[PDB]
Amino acid sequence: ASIKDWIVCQVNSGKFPGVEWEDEERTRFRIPVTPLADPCFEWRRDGELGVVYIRERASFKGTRGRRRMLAALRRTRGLQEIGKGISQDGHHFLVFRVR
Repeated sequence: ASIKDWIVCQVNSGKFPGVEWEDEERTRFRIPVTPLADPCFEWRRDGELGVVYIRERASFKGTRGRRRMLAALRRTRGLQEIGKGISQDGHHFLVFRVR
């Protein structure tokens, strides 16, 4: 299926912390990208999604699973990287809008 439909489903499942909708109309979502060495790194948040992407679509080393997932997300026209930010807790994330 489409990678757009995939990530959207992961956001809608609510089983990945940080992988969440940002607005009430559910048109843009966040993707945790906190670096490994970052003190606030949290696997279930900044790593697990990347690995799930591999199972479904040696990628278990570091955050390579995520590194690949992002590439694919930044490639599909259905999505648009609109921004990023570090939350008050220190969690790094990206923001993608759905067209």
